[PDB]
Amino acid sequence: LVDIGEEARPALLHWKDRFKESLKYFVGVDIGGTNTRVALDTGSSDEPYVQIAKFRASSSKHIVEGLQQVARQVADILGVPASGACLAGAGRIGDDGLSLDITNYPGTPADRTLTSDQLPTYLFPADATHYINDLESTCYGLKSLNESNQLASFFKPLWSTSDTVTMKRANYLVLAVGTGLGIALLTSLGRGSRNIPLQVMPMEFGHALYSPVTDPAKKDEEDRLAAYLSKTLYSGKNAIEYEDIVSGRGVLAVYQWITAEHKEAAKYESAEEISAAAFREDPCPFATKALLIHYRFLMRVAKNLCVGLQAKGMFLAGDNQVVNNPFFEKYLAEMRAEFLDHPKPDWIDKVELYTQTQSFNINLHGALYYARTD
Amino acid sequence: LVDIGEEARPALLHWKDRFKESLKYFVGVDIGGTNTRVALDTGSSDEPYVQIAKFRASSSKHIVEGLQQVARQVADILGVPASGACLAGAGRIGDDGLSLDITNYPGTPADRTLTSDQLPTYLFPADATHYINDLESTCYGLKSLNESNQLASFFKPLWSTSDTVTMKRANYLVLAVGTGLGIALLTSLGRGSRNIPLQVMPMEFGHALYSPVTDPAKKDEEDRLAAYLSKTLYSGKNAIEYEDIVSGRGVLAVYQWITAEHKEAAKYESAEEISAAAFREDPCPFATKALLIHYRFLMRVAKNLCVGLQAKGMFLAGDNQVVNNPFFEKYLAEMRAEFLDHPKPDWIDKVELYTQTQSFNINLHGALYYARTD
Ligand SMILES: OC[C@H]1O[C@@H](O)[C@H](O)[C@@H](O)[C@@H]1O
Ligand SMILES: OC[C@H]1O[C@@H](O)[C@H](O)[C@@H](O)[C@@H]1O
Ligand SMILES: OC[C@H]1O[C@@H](O)[C@H](O)[C@@H](O)[C@@H]1O
Ligand SMILES: OC[C@H]1O[C@@H](O)[C@H](O)[C@@H](O)[C@@H]1O
Repeated sequence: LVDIGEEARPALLHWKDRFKESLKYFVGVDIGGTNTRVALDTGSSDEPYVQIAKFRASSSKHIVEGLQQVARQVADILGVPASGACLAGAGRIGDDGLSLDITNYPGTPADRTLTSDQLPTYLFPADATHYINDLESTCYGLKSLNESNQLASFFKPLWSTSDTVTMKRANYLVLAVGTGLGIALLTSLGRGSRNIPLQVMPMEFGHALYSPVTDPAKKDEEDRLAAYLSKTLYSGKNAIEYEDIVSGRGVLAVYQWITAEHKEAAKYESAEEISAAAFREDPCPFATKALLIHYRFLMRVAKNLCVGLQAKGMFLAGDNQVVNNPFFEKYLAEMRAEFLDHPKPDWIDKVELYTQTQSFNINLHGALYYARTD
Repeated sequence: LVDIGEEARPALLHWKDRFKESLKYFVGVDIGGTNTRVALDTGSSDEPYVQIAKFRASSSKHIVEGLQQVARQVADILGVPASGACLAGAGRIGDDGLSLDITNYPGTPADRTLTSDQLPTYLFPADATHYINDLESTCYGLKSLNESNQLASFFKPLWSTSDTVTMKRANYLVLAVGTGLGIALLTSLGRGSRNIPLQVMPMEFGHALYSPVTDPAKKDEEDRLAAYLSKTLYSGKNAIEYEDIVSGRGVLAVYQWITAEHKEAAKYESAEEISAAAFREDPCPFATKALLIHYRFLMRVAKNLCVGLQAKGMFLAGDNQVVNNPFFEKYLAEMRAEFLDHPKPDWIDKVELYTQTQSFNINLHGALYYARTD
């Protein structure tokens, strides 16, 4: 059901030609919402890494069965087991890096959990395989791009005193929106003599409870929407998480609430469709409004984390952000107004904001970096 | 007007006669909410460190003038300048560790800011003096206590599968309430071969905007309190920060709001008075209600940070906590119910909770630890 592309084979064959008995390679896996991607990397930068598989998977069983097939196909080409491996995924990581609890999968906690118990040894060696979180891997991919001097080819500034994106020794939030709200922290700890290169801190602030607004022009609408989602999602028992709005499903729910009272309102069934409705030459204000509330709440969590974590900058990552940039930039004043809506605006009015400018699987990029520097 | 303690002069003379010319010592300063404390430390455990001064100060001028007087008195006794120094205070630290902006002092940011060049060289050597944040210093004091096997002498468990307080390779929140809401993270980054001993991450989440509750019995009263404090503090421009409730001034503001309609209610003028009346309960326990709301909001921000930062434990520190422990324990069930009032209680219902059991300037302890290990 899963097959290694005939486009990747010549590169892998070339690796044997070149490295002969000394061949060693690392495995990276990116478990996306819809597709899981596998790439191999020799670890010398004069040989580009090679994406070997992309297959649809939405359950631990699918993911693991696919990885088993890919492993058998690599065994018939490279003929030597991988020397290390890293898998990135949308969930919490066990203390030892040997498990991943995929937060928004259906099923029991057992159903959502990937371990290395069923991973094929050929690609995932016993003592050198680790799971990491997806925004955690985004941070490693940013570190890798920056060490290769290519970061500015993939990110541009929206708020900055400079026209090019550079990473300093400072705290940076990294955010991406898809099946969930992903947020991680690139952090510089220690001052002066104690300073350490940027470390990656995975986080789960997508699931923190939301913060309200008192701006009268918005309080009424948000109060009604929050009450409506608490009702429909939790039967009133809890307030919403940021992720209940800042996600694919949240975009759908906000739009449905916006159009709850209009039968003739264009029905859509995915954030992708609602976004496309907001991006077309004459968009319907319902779609426009849903996306604005979505992004308002992304700016709301970002503003509180920038205060709390003393971030100097923010990266908006993800291929969907590339698609959404014209809309986000068209309403950047609305974004910035929400971001500065805080009793201490001087604490954050210099925080920089960078956005991804071309599609690129930075999660896979981070997974390979992790595996080969481990 | 600022004198070195008489009890301390013989201890310093003992160092002079013992180490003579080779005398090497470090300086710790704790800028507390009322008093600033100075201690000297040889760095070797065979000499207990010596607290040499405690003086009242509430502005940068008082602090610097007091430190100048202390430096002169040390110079006359010891005749050797300090080899390193560390100052802890309630605010943001400059990137180089050479400044501190005390958040809740009045005036301009310059009025609030201490730098390292205002400091007398005798106790604060060039290239070996740093400011750190107060809750950052609490963490360094916890690490020191942990390394000296004394952690359980100052903290007891409230939520734990164990009866002795330990610090493992995991994330811990550290919290203390006074002039402000202080929170810091002891973090262990890296899984597997990448794990690093606990690092300290200062934070400013006391100034993040609050989260509401939907528990219907509490929502109405909280909405009125939040709306009233937003009108009062910010003329309704913004929602309140956690610190607007979780602080000394917060305790006062909540108690005044609660008793607005009660002309005969006791007119307490300090959070300390209110806290006292809260446990020795008045026949109409308005003070009990204000302190319950205060701690509820402390639990709410802790709840969201335990989710977001994946904390495994929490330390409630500070001399205020020692005094309020009987109240806090009496209402621990209310505390836990707020903490677990989240759509994902399984994520945090194993989080451990420790409280400080005796008064101890852990901040000063951490500053000395920072100075002698830098
Ligand atoms: O699954 C990861 C992503 O891969 C992309 O190629 C697909 O178009 C998306 O639907 C998917 O979310
Ligand atoms: O995929 C983005 C984020 O979604 C959240 O729901 C998960 O809990 C996170 O671990 C993940 O980083
Ligand atoms: O200033 C730090 C602390 O010093 C103690 O001696 C006082 O009891 C407190 O009121 C004060 O906050
Ligand atoms: O003192 C507790 C806390 O008060 C806050 O208002 C300050 O901004 C923090 O830096 C400090 O840690």
